[PDB]
Amino acid sequence: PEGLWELVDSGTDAIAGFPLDRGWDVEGMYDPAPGKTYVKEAGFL
Amino acid sequence: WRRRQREQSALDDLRYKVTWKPTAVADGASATGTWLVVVPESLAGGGWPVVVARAVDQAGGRPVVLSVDAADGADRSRLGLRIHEALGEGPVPDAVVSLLALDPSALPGLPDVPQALASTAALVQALLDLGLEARLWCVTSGAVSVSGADGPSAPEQAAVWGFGRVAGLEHPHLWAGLVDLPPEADERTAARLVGVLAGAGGEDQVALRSSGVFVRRLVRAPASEVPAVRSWKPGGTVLVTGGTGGLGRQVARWLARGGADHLLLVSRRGVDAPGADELVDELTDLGARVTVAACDVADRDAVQRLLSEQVPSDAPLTAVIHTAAVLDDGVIDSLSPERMEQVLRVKVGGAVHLYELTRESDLSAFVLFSSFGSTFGLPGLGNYAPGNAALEALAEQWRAEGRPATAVGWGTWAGGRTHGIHELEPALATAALEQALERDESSPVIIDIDWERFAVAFHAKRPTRGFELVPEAQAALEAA
Amino acid sequence: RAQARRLHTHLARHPHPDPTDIAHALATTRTPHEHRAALVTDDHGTRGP
Ligand SMILES: Nc1ncnc2c1ncn2[C@@H]1O[C@H](COP(=O)(O)OP(=O)(O)O)[C@@H](O)[C@H]1OP(=O)(O)O
Repeated sequence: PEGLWELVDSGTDAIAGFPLDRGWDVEGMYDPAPGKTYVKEAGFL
Repeated sequence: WRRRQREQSALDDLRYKVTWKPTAVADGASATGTWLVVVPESLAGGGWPVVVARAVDQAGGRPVVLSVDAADGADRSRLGLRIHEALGEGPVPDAVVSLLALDPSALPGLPDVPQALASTAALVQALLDLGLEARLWCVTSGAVSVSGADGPSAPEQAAVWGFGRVAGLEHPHLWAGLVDLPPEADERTAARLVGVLAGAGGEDQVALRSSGVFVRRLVRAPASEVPAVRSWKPGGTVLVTGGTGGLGRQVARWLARGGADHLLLVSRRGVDAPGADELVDELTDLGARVTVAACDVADRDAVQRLLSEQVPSDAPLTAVIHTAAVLDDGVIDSLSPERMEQVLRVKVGGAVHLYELTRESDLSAFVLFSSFGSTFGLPGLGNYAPGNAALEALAEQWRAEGRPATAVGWGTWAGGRTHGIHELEPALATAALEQALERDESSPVIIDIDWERFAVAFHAKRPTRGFELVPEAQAALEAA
Repeated sequence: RAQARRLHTHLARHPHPDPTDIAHALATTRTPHEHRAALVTDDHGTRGP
């Protein structure tokens, strides 16, 4: 929780690129229609 | 049909690229003993030096601020005297932190060498001279681009990164790694910096940004599924530096074999080269208008007059392939600023001069021939890597400016790395470049590897986690 | 070892904590696991090292 407090108080934006070790075809599943998505970053653990 | 399919399979089986995997912010540890921070005096007390000094202060370590004059950083012996007298009357340092790469300036007297690379070379070989056992870390600002959100990467710190990558594989104990930093200095970023610096190891090549922390890895990027666009058409004049050589010969004959209007070969010797007549005979056999030139591309005036007088008026310049440089092999001990100057005079000076003389004529493409040593680093390639590494950063700078540049990384063409990487056949390499050209890949890596031997040998030379996203690399590592 | 390092870092960022309170918290409010260690000293100059 102290990590949460120092994160939110500092105003840090904790959004970064998609994980690469999860087996996702991250280079292929990005398209800014049929079955793709137009976002390449979100909050991830 | 079957021939084309088998060729495409075998060609996509040897495609690679480099990416920046995000990773979780490590818990880190506490700084122990005393850490020796070396800084350029041009910065003085500005941003990063004061902040990282404070960061190591509250991390439990003892800072040692060592301001260095701009001229002093070049010489290894003078830097040895400076580091010895600064470190005198005290305990030996546990680790060394180098902010020397933060200086954005060139070396006076040797104008085509950055102060960053020369300072880094001086520091490493000075620490070799002093016999210190302290692990070395070098921090850079804006040296690499982890994502499209980043700005273009500068050439100097990219050369530093290449030099560090090659150096680490032959001095594992001294060289720990590199840590890129964002443009501005912040307390939280410096806290994370000292945290990763105090870590055990393994994360040699990392970068820090506002979003998080990233680590450099290598991935396969096969071109089978990528659609094509803006197909390759060598119309007009096409300039090829170092045409008389081997790589120049291969790329010239590849250009001629299909849709070549005019091939302007440039070399220091040109006609006098051993096989210029024999080469140009077969090259003009394919209906190519060949005018081999005899001039150095390093000097600005020579290229300036060559782009005016030797260019046909019936064929404007479209493509500019840059595959010329001197092979000045040298071990880390024997490296000196003059060798770096003569190598960078051609590897970087020619390319940047050719680029700058453009912006008045549209170019279809601007190819640069980096080596796989920049991506990997090999023993003995101390002087070879930095120019190759700077070539990519020049490429991203040019795409940021909005020109069609490419920084193709090459293995060993079939024409001193017999272990690991195999010799690429000429036709396969040419086809790989052909398919990469229209796909607008900013940094392909066309190299053939037998991971049965390459991965285990590379790990034995230095353990690393760069080759983790390649499944063959993981199979080879866990096999042993 | 990780527990010791974490406790050291936590104690570094604290203005003069009471050692007996730390002893009570460590003894009572934490599970006794298998691999154990103890620090017994009557001066607040050796616990850090
Ligand atoms: N400063 C420079 N300006 C122009 N061409 C240069 C150059 N330095 C090297 N080259 C070319 O770079 C080419 C390199 O051929 P090489 O076999 O030595 O290395 P490589 O294997 O990469 O082609 C040479 O043909 C050389 O042209 P000369 O034969 O005329 O020397």
